[PDB]
Amino acid sequence: IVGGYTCGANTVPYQVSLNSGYHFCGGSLINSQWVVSAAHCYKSGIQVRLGEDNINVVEGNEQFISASKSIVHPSYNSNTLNNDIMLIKLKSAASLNSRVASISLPTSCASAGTQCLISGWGNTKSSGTSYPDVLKCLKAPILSDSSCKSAYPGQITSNMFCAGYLEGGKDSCQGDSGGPVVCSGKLQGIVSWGSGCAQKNKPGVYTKVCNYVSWIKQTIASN
Amino acid sequence: PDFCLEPPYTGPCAARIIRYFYNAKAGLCQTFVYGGCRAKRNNFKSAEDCMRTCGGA
Ligand SMILES: [Ca+2]
Repeated sequence: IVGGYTCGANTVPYQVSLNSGYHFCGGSLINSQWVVSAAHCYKSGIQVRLGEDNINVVEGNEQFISASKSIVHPSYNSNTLNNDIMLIKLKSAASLNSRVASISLPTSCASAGTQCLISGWGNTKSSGTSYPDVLKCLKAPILSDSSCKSAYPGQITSNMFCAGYLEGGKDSCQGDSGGPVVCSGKLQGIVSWGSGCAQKNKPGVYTKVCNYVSWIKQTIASN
Repeated sequence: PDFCLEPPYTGPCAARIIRYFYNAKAGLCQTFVYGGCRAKRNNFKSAEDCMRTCGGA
């Protein structure tokens, strides 16, 4: 997260880290056994780390639980990035508490201008590389589909939205993928892609979760 | 054009996945951050794979 702020320990209790010997993506806890992330975060052998703040230290509220299933959307297109969503089943159910909690799925799509919270352990520099110890947060608005298409001609599908600031300086970045965009207590987005990080005229692009709610519920239930 | 001589490509996705690329200036396979999509060919999951494909380019 570039241009954000330190969340505070366990203030985003649905945020998880996906670990393959190191942190490589985020995700969002949606019930005690299931996490939502990005399809491009697929790896075999994922360990989900819940209750994290400092990801480089064991602080006392962590739960480390291996993935038992990592299910990419059956129509994910690795060229166009359409349908960039994945569901991870936990091998055992997480213990839910004040520091480990699920986030609700949306009941309807969010509109342009709606303010959201984006979080992750990704790079904090727009030029260069600095990875944080603790979780970072950013407040950013959903942008219009028209503005998103203007920023990225030919690239934005009905399952994507832009969020952020056209002047630059505030965005998601490498290591934030798969993590949450939460608006009014609902998971509306998944960190997906962009053009650089926090560059002028190049807002971040996010998977539009409201389009997948029926698929998420049915897939969870049939696995 | 030898794909082993191309600079490493992070791409547009926002993962932080460690991959290998052949660094012809240094003469060795090195790590870099791959964003998770649209990989170019100078991008390997292990140093062994990179050395096998590109070593001595
Ligand atoms: Ca920790």
